[PDB]
Amino acid sequence: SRDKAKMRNLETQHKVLELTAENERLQKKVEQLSRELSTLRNLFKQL
Amino acid sequence: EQNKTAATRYRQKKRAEQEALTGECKELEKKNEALKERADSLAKEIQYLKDLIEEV
Ligand SMILES: [Fe+3]
Ligand SMILES: [Fe+3]
Ligand SMILES: [Fe+3]
Repeated sequence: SRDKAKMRNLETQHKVLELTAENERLQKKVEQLSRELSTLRNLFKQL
Repeated sequence: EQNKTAATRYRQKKRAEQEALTGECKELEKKNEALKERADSLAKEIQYLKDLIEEV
């Protein structure tokens, strides 16, 4: 029973690490897409 | 007794620890889903504008 809980614990730590990696990936992409979109809007904001 | 208490306190602590970890994981999981939304959304927006331009 102790082991089961220990694996359950090891697995969640592993997961937090993955999400923290993906989370970091997503932030950069979102920051990237924001700049791209900002430029497109600035194009139309001419008239 | 004094041995049953030590066993209980242990569990109560050990329990609150998994909950915190599971919780941290779950919140990180919700933040990540939110990001995937911003990403898709921004991408749709970007494609819309690009299309608008090409249509001319
Ligand atoms: Fe694992
Ligand atoms: Fe610009
Ligand atoms: Fe739109």
